[PDB]
Amino acid sequence: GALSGKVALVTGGSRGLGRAMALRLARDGAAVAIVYVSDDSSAKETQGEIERLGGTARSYRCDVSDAEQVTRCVKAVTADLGPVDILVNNAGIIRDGLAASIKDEDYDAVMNTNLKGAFLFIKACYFGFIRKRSGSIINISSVSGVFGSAGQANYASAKAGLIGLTKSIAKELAERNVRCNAVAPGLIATDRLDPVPMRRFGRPDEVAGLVAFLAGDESSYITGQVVCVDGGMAM
Amino acid sequence: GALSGKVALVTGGSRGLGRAMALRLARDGAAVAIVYVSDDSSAKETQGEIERLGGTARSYRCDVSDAEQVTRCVKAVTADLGPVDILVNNAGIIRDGLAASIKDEDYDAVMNTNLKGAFLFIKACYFGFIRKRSGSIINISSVSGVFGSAGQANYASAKAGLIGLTKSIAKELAERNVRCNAVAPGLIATDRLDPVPMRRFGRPDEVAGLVAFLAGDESSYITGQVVCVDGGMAM
Amino acid sequence: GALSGKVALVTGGSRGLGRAMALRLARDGAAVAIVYVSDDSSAKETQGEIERLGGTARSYRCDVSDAEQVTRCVKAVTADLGPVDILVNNAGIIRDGLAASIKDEDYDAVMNTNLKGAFLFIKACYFGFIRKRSGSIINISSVSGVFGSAGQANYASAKAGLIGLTKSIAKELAERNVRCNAVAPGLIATDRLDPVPMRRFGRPDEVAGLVAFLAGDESSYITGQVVCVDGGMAM
Amino acid sequence: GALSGKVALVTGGSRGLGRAMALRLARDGAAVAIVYVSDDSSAKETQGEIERLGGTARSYRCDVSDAEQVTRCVKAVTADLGPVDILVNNAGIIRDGLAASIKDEDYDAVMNTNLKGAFLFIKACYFGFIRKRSGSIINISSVSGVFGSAGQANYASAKAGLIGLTKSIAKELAERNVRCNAVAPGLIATDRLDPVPMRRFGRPDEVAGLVAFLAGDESSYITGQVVCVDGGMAM
Repeated sequence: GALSGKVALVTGGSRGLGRAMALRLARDGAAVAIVYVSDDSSAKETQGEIERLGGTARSYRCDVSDAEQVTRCVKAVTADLGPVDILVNNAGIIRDGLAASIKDEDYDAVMNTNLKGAFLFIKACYFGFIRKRSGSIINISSVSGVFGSAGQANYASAKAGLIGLTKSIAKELAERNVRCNAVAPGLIATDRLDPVPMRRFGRPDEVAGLVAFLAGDESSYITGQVVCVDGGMAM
Repeated sequence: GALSGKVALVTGGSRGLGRAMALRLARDGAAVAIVYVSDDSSAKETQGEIERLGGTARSYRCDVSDAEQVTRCVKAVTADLGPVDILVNNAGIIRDGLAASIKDEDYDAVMNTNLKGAFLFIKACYFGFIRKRSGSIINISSVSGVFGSAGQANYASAKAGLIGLTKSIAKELAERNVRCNAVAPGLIATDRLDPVPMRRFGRPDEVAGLVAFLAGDESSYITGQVVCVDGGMAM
Repeated sequence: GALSGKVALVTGGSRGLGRAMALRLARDGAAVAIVYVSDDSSAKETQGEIERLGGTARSYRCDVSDAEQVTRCVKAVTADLGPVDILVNNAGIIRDGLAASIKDEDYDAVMNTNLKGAFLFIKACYFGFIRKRSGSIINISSVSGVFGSAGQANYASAKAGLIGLTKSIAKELAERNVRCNAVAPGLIATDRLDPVPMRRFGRPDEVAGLVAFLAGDESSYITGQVVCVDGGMAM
Repeated sequence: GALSGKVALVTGGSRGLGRAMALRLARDGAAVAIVYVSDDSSAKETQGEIERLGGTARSYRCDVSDAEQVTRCVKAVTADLGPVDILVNNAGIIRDGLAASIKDEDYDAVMNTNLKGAFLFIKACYFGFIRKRSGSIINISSVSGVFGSAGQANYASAKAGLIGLTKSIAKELAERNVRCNAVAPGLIATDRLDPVPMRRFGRPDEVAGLVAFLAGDESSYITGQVVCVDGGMAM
């Protein structure tokens, strides 16, 4: 009871980090829309989880890369739970490999799911955010999006591009009191620690904590920021 | 009741931002030690405030620049409320002017109150933090410490130096599960908005929110970070 | 006579910044390949310029977005002038507008010309660079790619993504002594200054200077960096 | 013959990195003033070196920490070689140790030699720079000043503070066409490589290259920047 029945849309909330985010957001009192590729099993399992502990949630199988199968999905969300106050872009495909083994298949998959998706969902929710004078957009940006990483040029470019998006949107909506920030997780279980000063993996609910903080009113004057959750990895 | 009766030490908690921090930390259920230069009136007024709404607090007039009048103050705190889990370095003097009008008086005042103080308090609390395997150190770093500012070379250098301290400590204590992070407030009332995208000043309790988040268990995997609260100013 | 007859490939060297880069690189004694969309007039005018003052140069009309019409172009370059030592990615389309007026046409044009192109050219030159133990890749990254910009979410995302690419490649090739860096120009004539501390536009040959430095042996231990040429704009 | 007989002042140019800088600056055709603690032997050896290969140079034993024994030194320089166009702050003491073993002796030595010195020399040269409408100030900022380092909290704070100084001065002098930038060297021989992607130490003349570039007219639109020379270490 800290989100006050607001509506959160978590793309790629199917599983893992997104699942922790959806669970957390719901437990703070927000109706969560779970958008996914996706296996429907994990998604309705996530919703069943949110409901089991008394939270409001819905699921939406959507292609985040389609220019607006997204819009269909978004005003479906708006119809079902109401206008979006919180948008979490977590949809993303990983396809590693040296920049010379990288392929258009890999490249465009990664780029469309990790970067384009955010563009299209932000496009969909943009006039609502503005007409409301409130809003918190949270993009998932990888620590490899902050300082790069070998053999992940395609994923890392997508995540860095996501950070650029975050900044530009934040500047774009700042005067209409709509915030946009980025989250840069490091090494996270679940499914090496040398450059990680804390010498341990992170848990998803630790990332979920940061998403929840960025989504609430405690971060009302924070916008355009890139916050790592990496155990100090990319400090 | 979210700090669980832990102990927070807020240097420069006399007034303004520090006061909002002390108030906030206390309201989340932490015994707060208010360390100040300082006018005692505002400090015991802050404590009287914390107490009035049922919080635990003490005041300590200390010179943050003395090499260890600080230590006296710190184990006074430890004697009175207990070992420190949360350390907030907010002590700081501002003395503006073009780098050629800057004076040793100004320079050393700013540098000792804004930078040295943090060094000495971190020195004091350092073995406690380590022996406990827990800890959250929050340094106040100005947005002018992030991208500089004209006519504030002396203050800005102090704040940037504070960010360097933050990083080095975070690396230094990471394996013993002690976090260290920096907060970079922008334009904050109370006592021009063109480079501020949100086109408004910030309120102190908005900065206090970020300090509280960085102090709790929601930021347990965050360390070595520099988070602005500037309305997007230094994004 | 400071490039020693090495071979530089400048995509988008048709005109403007790219033209200044090609001219400069040539004047330091490098055979320059001018790759462009492009109007052929400006390109062969650029080559005619390089030749007029005694430099070696060739032109290549290529689609930087085609997955490898690029490769055809690149081993054309290799056939004509020799293996590439210096790669400058300057190809880029600008299509501004609020993130809700942004269109797939705009979006994919910007993203493919500004980001994908770099991927494909780096792909093409990658084994040459490695087999040689030398190499300097210079990506053009905008200052709007560093801190974002309103109404340029699509361009800014592309440029930030370019910075992520730069980092990942630098890490990827570092051990084989191949450098990769990014250049972030600010406001540049030729064809407002408030956030620009120097209170003036930049000239293209000033950016060209930085490209030339990053291309030579004076920057042999510099890699993975993002250097602004913005009059302090994004400091 | 690329500095055109301008005057460069290199504090801590006694030895090592500073020596490479003084040598390099001189070879590009600049009269170099070698300011040092210092052993006079190495300094006049450096000058003897510059002279041996036909360069103009002078030496000045000065306490960079004295508030203005510095000024005496600076208008000595001005008397001997002429007004300063280039200022390189390289004076610095290193005294490592965990933040709890750090001592006022250590702390103030490091802070005064690494940070205060820059303040005082910039103070001395500031009206000359302004009256001339030209100028390049180069501060040496360590890579540990960029992302911190364990057991070097005191040195790292000094170097980060140096970066803050750089920014503030750059903003402060930008309109009078005086540039200020920072150099962040990584692991440099002469007198472990895991976080260094290039898997090798750097040579001093590689850092000297960057200083020379930042000192000339090739970087005329670059100001307020922090450029690493670390083999990608702090990318």
